[PDB]
Amino acid sequence: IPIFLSVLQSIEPEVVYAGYDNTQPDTSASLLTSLNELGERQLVRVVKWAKALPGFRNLHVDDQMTLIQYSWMGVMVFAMGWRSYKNVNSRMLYFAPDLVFNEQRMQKSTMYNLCVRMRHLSQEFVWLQVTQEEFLCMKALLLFSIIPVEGLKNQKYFDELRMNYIKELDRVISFQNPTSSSQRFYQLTKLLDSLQDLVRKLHQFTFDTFVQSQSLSVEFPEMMSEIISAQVPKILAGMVKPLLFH
Amino acid sequence: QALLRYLLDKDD
Ligand SMILES: CC(=O)[C@H]1CC[C@H]2[C@@H]3CCC4=CC(=O)CC[C@]4(C)[C@H]3CC[C@]12C
Repeated sequence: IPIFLSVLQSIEPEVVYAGYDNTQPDTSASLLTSLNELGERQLVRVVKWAKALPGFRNLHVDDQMTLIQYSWMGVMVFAMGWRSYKNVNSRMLYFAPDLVFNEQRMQKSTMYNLCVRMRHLSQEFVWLQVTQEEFLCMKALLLFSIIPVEGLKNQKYFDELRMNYIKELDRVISFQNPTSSSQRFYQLTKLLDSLQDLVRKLHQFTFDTFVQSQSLSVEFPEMMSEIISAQVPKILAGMVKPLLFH
Repeated sequence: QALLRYLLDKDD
């Protein structure tokens, strides 16, 4: 029987608005700047959520910092894919209720191909018929998806806590025959593994946009700037290890 | 000190 389902339901963040003026003519600068402002305010809620995930605050605070710095992109992309599934049947990217990317905005963004990939992630939710309960378990697992090559300060406890949430995904799938449930577990964890390559490409584009912030007129708010500076160079340099299920 | 550290240390 699932042990964390009611917890994950209760601690799930409410939706964040971008504050975008949709009457203005879109530019790549306005669209990327708005996504960064949305990211900043989502990050505040991701931190509060992670702190309420049982066991997370029992890691060394340095490990807590590291995991949030590594995992915010995956958590936020995955949540956006779910919103796109639930609100627009994955036909557009529902970054926020007031910031929905249609094809025109994907093109104007200067990251069209990455937007297409994020829409294909969203489409996987449709084809797999991902349930809310699966989604919440999968999203919690994304906090545990990347570690330093040299390990965490409390790596043993992290390993055990990660396995506890892997077992929870399995418990939820079974709660909702064993052969079909093992196949379901394979499908959902393969989906999470596939997200790792997309997240890496998004980290590359983030770095490039950050380096070019002034020339592009794309502003990064303070905590996004801090967290990108803290780990995106290390991610690009090969200093982190994705943890794959397969 | 970091903004992220503030958010991790604060109440809520
Ligand atoms: C400006 C920029 O470099 C872009 C490249 C990928 C983008 C992110 C892509 C995923 C994403 C989904 C959200 O719902 C919040 C905003 C974020 C977190 C985006 C913020 C802006 C980013 C970082």
